[PDB]
Amino acid sequence: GSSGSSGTPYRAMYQYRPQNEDELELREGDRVDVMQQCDDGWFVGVSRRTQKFGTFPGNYVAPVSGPSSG
Repeated sequence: GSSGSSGTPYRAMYQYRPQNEDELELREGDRVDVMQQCDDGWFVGVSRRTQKFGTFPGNYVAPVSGPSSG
């Protein structure tokens, strides 16, 4: 009995190597669930492999959703 988490679908263009639990690991061709967008550009969401939450370099992932309206 609680609200759910709504995020945007993404894809890890390349594999990432997080040197801290805080950072979320990524794999070339992996689905990512972005939640918030960092000013600099980074993204903060959850992975689809380890179901973990953290921060990763958006430069490695990309918006698979496609052409959306905002």
